[PDB]
Amino acid sequence: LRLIHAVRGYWLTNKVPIKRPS
Repeated sequence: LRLIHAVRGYWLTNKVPIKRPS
């Protein structure tokens, strides 16, 4: 909701290799 969680979730999901096809 708030930008802090938006930007956090952004890099937090990017540092991790997304091997799952969503």
